[PDB]
Amino acid sequence: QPDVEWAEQYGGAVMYPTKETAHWKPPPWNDVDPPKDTLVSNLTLN
Amino acid sequence: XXXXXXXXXXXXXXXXXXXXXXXXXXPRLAFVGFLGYCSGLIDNAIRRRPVLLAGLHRQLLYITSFVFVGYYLLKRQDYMYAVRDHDMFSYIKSHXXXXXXXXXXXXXXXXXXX
Amino acid sequence: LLDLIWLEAILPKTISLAQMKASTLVTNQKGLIKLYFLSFLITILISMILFNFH
Amino acid sequence: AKTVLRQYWDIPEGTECHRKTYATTSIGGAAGLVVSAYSVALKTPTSFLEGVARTGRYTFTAAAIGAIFGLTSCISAQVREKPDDPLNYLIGGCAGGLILGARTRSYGIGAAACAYMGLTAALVKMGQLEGWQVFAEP
Amino acid sequence: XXXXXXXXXXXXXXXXXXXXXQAERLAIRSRLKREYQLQYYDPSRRGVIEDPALVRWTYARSANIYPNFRPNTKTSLLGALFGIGPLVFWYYVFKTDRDRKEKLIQEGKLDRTFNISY
Amino acid sequence: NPIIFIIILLTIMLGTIIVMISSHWLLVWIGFEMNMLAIIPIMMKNHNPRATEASTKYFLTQSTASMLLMMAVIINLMFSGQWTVMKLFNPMASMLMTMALAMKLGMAPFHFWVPEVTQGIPLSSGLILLTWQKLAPMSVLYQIFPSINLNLILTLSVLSILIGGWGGLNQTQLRKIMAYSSIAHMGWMTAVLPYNPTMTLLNLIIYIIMTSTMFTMFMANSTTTTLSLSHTWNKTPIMTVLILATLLSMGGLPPLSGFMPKWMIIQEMTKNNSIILPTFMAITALLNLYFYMRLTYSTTLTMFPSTNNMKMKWQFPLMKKMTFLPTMVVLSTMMLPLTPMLSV
Amino acid sequence: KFYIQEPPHGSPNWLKVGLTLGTSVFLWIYLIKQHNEDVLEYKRRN
Amino acid sequence: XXXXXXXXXXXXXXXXXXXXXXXXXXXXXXXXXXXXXXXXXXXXXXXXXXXXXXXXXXXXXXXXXXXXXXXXXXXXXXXXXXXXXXGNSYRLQAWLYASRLLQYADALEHLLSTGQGVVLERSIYSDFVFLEAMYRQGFIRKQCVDHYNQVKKVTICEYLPPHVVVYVDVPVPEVQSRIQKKGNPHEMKITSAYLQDIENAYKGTFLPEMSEKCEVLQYSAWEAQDAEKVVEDIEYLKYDKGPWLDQNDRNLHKLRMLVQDKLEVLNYTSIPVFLPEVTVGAHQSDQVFQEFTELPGRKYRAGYNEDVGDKWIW
Amino acid sequence: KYIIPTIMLMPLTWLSKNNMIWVNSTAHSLLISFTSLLLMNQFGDNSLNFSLLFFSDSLSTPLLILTMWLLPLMLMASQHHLSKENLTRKKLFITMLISLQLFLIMTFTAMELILFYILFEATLVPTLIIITRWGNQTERLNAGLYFLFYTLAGSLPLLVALIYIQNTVGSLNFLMLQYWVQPVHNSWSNVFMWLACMMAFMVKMPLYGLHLWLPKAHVEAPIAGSMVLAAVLLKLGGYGMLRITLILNPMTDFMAYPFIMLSLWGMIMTSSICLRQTDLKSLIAYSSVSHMALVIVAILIQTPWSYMGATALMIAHGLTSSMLFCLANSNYERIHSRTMILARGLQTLLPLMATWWLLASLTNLALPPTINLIGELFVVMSTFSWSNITIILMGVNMVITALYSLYMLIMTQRGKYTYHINNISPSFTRENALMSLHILPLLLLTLNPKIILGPLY
Amino acid sequence: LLQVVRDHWVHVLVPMGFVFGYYLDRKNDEKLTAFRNKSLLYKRELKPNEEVTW
Amino acid sequence: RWQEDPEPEDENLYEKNPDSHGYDKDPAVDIWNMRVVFFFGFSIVLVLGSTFVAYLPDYRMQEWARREAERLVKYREAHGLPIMESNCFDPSKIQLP
Repeated sequence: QPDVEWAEQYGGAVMYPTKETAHWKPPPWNDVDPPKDTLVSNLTLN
Repeated sequence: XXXXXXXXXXXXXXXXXXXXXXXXXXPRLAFVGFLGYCSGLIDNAIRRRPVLLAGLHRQLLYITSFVFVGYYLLKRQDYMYAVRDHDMFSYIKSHXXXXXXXXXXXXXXXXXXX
Repeated sequence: LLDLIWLEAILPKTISLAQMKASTLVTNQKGLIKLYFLSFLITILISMILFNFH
Repeated sequence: AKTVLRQYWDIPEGTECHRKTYATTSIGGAAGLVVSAYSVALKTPTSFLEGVARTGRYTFTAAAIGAIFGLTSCISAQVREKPDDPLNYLIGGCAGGLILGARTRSYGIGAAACAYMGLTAALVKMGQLEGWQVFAEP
Repeated sequence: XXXXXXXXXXXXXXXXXXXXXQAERLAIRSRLKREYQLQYYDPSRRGVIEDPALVRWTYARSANIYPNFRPNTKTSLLGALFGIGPLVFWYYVFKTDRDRKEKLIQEGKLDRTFNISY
Repeated sequence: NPIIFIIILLTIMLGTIIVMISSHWLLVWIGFEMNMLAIIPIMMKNHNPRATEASTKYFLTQSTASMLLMMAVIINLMFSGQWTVMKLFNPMASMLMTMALAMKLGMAPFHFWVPEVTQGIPLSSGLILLTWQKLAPMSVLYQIFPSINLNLILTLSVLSILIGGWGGLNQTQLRKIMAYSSIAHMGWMTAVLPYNPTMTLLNLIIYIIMTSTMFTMFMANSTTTTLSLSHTWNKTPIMTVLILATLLSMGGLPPLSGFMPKWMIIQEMTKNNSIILPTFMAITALLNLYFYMRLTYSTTLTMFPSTNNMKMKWQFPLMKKMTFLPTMVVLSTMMLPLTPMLSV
Repeated sequence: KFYIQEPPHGSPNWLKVGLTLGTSVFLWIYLIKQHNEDVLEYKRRN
Repeated sequence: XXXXXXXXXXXXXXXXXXXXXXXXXXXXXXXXXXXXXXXXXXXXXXXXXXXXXXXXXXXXXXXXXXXXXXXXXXXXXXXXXXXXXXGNSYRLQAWLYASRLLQYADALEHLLSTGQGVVLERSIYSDFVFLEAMYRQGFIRKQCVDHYNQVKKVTICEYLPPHVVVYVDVPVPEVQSRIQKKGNPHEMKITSAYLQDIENAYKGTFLPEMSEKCEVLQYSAWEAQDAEKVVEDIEYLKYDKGPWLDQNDRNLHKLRMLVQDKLEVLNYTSIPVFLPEVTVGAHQSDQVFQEFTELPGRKYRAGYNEDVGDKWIW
Repeated sequence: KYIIPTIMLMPLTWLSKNNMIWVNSTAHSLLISFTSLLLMNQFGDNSLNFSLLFFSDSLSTPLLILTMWLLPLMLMASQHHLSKENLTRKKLFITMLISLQLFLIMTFTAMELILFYILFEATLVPTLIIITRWGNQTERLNAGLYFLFYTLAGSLPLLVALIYIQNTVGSLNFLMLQYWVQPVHNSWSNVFMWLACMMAFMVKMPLYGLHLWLPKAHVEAPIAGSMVLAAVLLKLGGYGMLRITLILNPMTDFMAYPFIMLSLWGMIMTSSICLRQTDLKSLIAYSSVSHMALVIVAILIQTPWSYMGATALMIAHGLTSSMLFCLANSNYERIHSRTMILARGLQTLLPLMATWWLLASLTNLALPPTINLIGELFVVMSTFSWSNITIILMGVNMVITALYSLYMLIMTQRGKYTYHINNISPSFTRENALMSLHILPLLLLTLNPKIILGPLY
Repeated sequence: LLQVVRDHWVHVLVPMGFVFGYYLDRKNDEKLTAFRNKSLLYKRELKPNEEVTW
Repeated sequence: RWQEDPEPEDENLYEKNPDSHGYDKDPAVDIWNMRVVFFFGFSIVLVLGSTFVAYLPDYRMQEWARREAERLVKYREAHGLPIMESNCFDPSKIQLP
């Protein structure tokens, strides 16, 4: 039988533990949401 | 032959040459008909329905579709193998020099020990 | 020595070296469209200079 | 170029090897430059100072494999009889994979896959007969 | 393996360190016996007892194969000469006997006249 | 996406017909662009930050690729003159033509976009379209398979199964495994093109049906190996038998339908006196099997993915041909020995 | 039990069930008619 | 295939007095439950409050599953006498969040197809208040909270409108005396610190709900139990600046497909991540799947079933 | 006649009620096995073809009868297992044996090499699912992957071998047509042509090198002991070595010379390890290496006397090793561990099974002419005509053949059993029936062993 | 009649499956009609029976 | 913590609530299977199958060759000098080299 510890080895990350690229995080369950902010939103005039 | 020379391009079945006679109740047709019944068994595994064998009677659609398409598919099989042989025999008859005949010999061969 | 290690060492020999060759393709090139397009520059030069065809 | 590869097959028919050793460096050198070109895609730090450093380690070692392979084949040909054999190139194939262990202080890897590299190098000169064909039309 | 004199009762002293050494041996001996005593003397069991020492004995040969052998050294190469080596030993024995036989069939017959089987 | 979504999907269907029924070199360029403007909206759909990155990567690597094709079209005006999709004539034109086709099918030096584009789709319906789009440039290659120099077509086939056979090993994303399964199978596609034009199109018939069955088994949402792991015990157990059967056929195994293309690829190649190349095809095919082997361990082994949340209600997906086609994908070895002739 | 909260399928549809059984009849007659036509054409030719 | 060209379409025969109302976050004592029943004078349909056996309340056939068949170790009485290490604690709340999300999907499906006003007792935008109150005391570990937030970010964003009408009731700090006066003996002797934190977290839940421009009306204990006052306040107040006013063709059709299927809505609800208070053991999962298949309820599932209905073979 | 009633076993197990299953699967299989002996045995001077090339006649294969003999026997010992689990799981792993039986009949019957190949590797698929599930101990996957990556790594070179022959020299097909085959000229290009045909059968028939495929499959038990009998069928399933060596490469025996020397050392070293081993199943697993190594020696000599001993040993080992594994299963079901030292006690607790232990052990040695005396001795007699030195090496092996059997006996013939409290009932009526159904067919072969060895006999 | 038909339904299929296999595999000889009287090895002239033996 | 892992229990039929049986559960299924059809194969395949094996239907010219050889010996002894083997299937071959 395979336990939860065995499932964590094949968990969503890199399949193969990373050598150099390990900073890349796992993607979301149903399409990732990116940046909510970092936008202008409504103009101002004098 | 891959490229058409005598046969008409883009055909529904053949239509240019019809005389060949398709197989009737063939063992090849029975296996495709078995797969039509087999597709009507594993469909109840996807959508969870009581009994694979004694379940829904929409299985008749699955058997008929495999037979109808399979009969047309095997008709092309008998046609294409006939054309392949027809061009092969015509190549020997027209050229003659390419083919060579040899019969009756008395040649020595090396015998193995132990 | 033999019946468990050395006579076995034919297929584990082509697993330990196979996984090393496997890691040089999957974990290699940490994303970036930049890096994949830098490799395409070489591929055209291989077909023109390194391989004699036109 | 395939014209460079075709020159490699004409020389071993005789006994001369002084020009054969010069031809072997161009085969290993150009093949090393292919791997050196793909290593640029790994993102090199700074410019030129480390860019040449990555190309230097790959091209020089790959040219060394071909150069020794050309030398060892002619030593094995001059000592004893027999013009061309798969056993003759197997000894030369082992010497080509031996210098990979000089690249990094570990003694193995190259020497561990010495029989693996030696057999694959022998397979190239296994196809000198009509029995083996890499690419064919009919 | 045996020495000049067989070891059975040779070289024994009471002392102080040896007296505590036998006390250490009996401490584990009685501990492992009592857990067997609690398992054997009851009708409620019915079955074969595990014993962790016996399972580890079978695990020593069936497993612990590739966790070991990581220091190869010169001992592993000597074992290879005792394994792959004897296969090359008979190569100069069977071939020499066959070359002796093959020469006899062609010239100066040695095979018996009353031979027909195989 | 209401009624017009079917119309957008219809233009991809109609787009390939333009490529299929063609005599003019600019007409197929129109046919390729009919797909370009119609796949991108289905690539986006819900609008995601990952979807925006994938659609731009899908555009830039493919629009520049088709622009290389138009050069070869214009060299066919400079040299040989005539606008016919029969022969390529010039060796100078073929070098830019085959590389443009390699950007969509050869993949050996142009795989880079595939694992990122296939992962970037938010929907399961978009996964089918990328495995269906590969039918379009295959029709072009079937028309101009002579004259093109075999030295730089067979390199696109040999190297592709090498990078395909290593590129799936360090991947846990289910979309990414199927992305490198494309490149691995595309090596078999670009190998029959020099050696006998037939069975090359049958390789598509086996592949497209096998891949369309695969993603329709993932209609019950799964994006990673661990998400497909929780399927045997928590979800439908009888469904995972069909996932097992399709994955076993994806690799080269005789009692399944997926071995039947691998028959004629070697058979026709061995007839042309080549032995050293088909040997390399068979050893690299083992590397392809390994991805499917690890993915069958989500169906065979326990692996402990029970979870607290449990489903009791019956699942109702789309499933267009997820019942008829897997039966052909599991067993067609005895069913299709003489069927090689029937396709072409 | 009598299947509470309304079942998705009642079991007799007739609009879908009737035509599916009807399509098999349309296929069976069409195949035998061409089967007799093929044998008649083969006898006429040879 | 989905039909949109046909007569059945979104926005048609809807919106005019059909908006969803919710009476949520009103302490441990069920005070909002009594007022919601009288609030269905203007609204057409009224939904019951979700508990442990809420997903299996309809599901397949009438009767609910017994104890272990529904969820392993799940009881509302067990949470009253909560124990640390090996027990309910979090896995009951994760089941409670999944049950409220499932009934919200069916209520939204009841709203989209045939325009009828559905009032829900305790919505999905109220479960985080119930979790954070228990987090203040030593019951739920920090790692289980991160498991909850991952589900929170995925499941909520897929549904376009939260709630048009929101009813928040703030009672006295002596609410434990009202809970002791109630008929249930198992619900009695609950912690006063958990009930006080539940009111404190509800204060920081109504303000972000009002920030999304959703209509909210506050009612006291003296203002409670009124049919005429509650109905007139909701009718007079007009919906403005809210996210409920979306696209009729594109947005309304996409949300309807996700709400139509029960399996599709709860597809993102199950997490691939492993947790100690989530029951990961496959050995218990194999025995539970065997017992559920042997049960006279679903067994073969989806319409046709032997020894339960059985109308036709085809 | 043979196929079709075997296929009808698949709807038999599924249509029958949950209370039955095992009664229908065992009884119906026994009457099909009776009809196999009824028709297949009839042959003239040269055995004439059965019908069209789908399933053909037997020329030198009474080994098909053995597959029909195990056809019900692969269900008898698996009764102790599988009973604890679901009713649907029971039906699945009976049908996987039926699928095994379907493909195993096809291998021996069909006189082919092209279509035989896609039945040769086809037996690996049902056994893989069988091994990877129901394994009581761990490392199922460290035996399951090794089950394929040993066999398929060696057998996939047959695609580049067999097709290469039919493209140049006529066609392989019937084998009765295969007289087009000209002797090989023996060159460096012809080396890999011979190796690719051999390496496929060098794995299934275990040697000294690349032999670790077999012990991993046996030690890590699939289901109880009845599936281990199918693992015995896989060893003899690589029977095409009888057909390839005789027809495809008759002049080539110079390249066989190093491979005999490898298998000759796979007799002393494989037997030495089979002495100090701990596992009861492993001491059958390594004795099965050496017993099948005798056959590989006989094939590569190519003498008419050696094929008589080769065909005999295929049937001899197929009913003696499978008999030994059933005895290993009978101790595994009671003690719940495969350890030899722990499971100790015969006659005192197992009174009637101990006589079956004796008869199974002594058959590994050269008893009064049952089948193994017609098997082993015939090879030893044929090796002297090859070279005089052989019996000096082969005689040492005859000493250690006792050391498999007697060491398995003595380490169980101690009537202590102090730690063991289980094994109350010695054997069920089915368990004693298993032991009789393996030895008594061999005891009937004492009268007439013509249907035990027949390549021109 | 009711006790036998309800209890046994699968029990009849296996012996009938042997008869079905017996009929199918025998009729394959009708496809191979060549060499029946030709080639002198077991050839005999017909006196009363048609085409020697099937 | 194991949570749900602990479930293993020793099970044996032996004699308790079975009297004397081989099949697990139900005395009616046991007698009709484990002693009847289990031993019906013991009576048909072993006892009735012993008549066949090799005895009766000749089996690949084992008994036929003896009668064929004896008549060929007596014929060749009276007329010819060479007994059976002298030149096997060779009469006027078209050269060698």
